[PDB]
Amino acid sequence: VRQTTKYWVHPDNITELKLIILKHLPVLVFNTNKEFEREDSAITSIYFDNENLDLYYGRLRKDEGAEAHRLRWYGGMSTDTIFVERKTHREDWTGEKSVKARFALKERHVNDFLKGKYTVDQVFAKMRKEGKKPMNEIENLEALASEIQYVMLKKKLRPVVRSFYNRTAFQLPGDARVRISLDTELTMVREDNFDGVDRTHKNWRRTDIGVDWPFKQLDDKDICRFPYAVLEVKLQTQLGQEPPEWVRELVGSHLVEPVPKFSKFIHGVATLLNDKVDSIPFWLPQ
Ligand SMILES: [Mn+2]
Ligand code: NA
Repeated sequence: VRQTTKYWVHPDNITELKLIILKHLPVLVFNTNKEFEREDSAITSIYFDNENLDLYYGRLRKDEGAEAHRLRWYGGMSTDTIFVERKTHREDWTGEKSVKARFALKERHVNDFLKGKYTVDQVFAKMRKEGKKPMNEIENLEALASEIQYVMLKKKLRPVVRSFYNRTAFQLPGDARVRISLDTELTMVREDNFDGVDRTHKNWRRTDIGVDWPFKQLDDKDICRFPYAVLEVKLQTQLGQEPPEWVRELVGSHLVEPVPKFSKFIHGVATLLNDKVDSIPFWLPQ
């Protein structure tokens, strides 16, 4: 039985919270000399929606099967691998869950793929020729890309909001019973053209910013700098036990404020496009 919960952490409690967590878990690193640079912690996602904000309202209401679509990259602007991600809301007898699916795309193919000029077959031609990944897994990836490309074209999606943050991952590899992520420098940026300003110049992302937080070059109206860190806890507790004593104590501690349905996508749209949306998540006024 796996649970996921989200919390806001005041800047005054970030360090104290870090010290607690690191008592129990390692931090993941991705360079072999175990050294890291500022940009290594960067995660950037470009969320797509259409002008009616269909996907936003779907996610807000938690419609069954409501999709969010985002193009994400890790690290700095030299990163060439772009993950095309689809997150799907599920509900049934057992309760709720989130289903994530993605496939990887070279940056230079992104625009062409989103316009349906670069086909899914063309997208995976090199992967098939290689013969490294099993055929069925490839077929299932292709099916995902076709579904995503279809919705992007059918629903006329375009870039709407960017989320940026630095993420620390606390995790003892080979033990997913407990996984914790702390997100700082959380920022949402406008990518839409709803006020007539062609922010991306028809690219899939703005190019007038990189990962250079705090992004002082942005107009005030194009950016929301989030005051708190966001803590996410991913539990896999072996039935029928309870979560570890240190985890349960933490979440209930004054250090963190639970915000059940929090979503960077929803927060960004509602804050940045506040005059446009007709419904607002419940962590915001009305
Ligand atoms: Mn999350
Ligand atoms: Na490229």
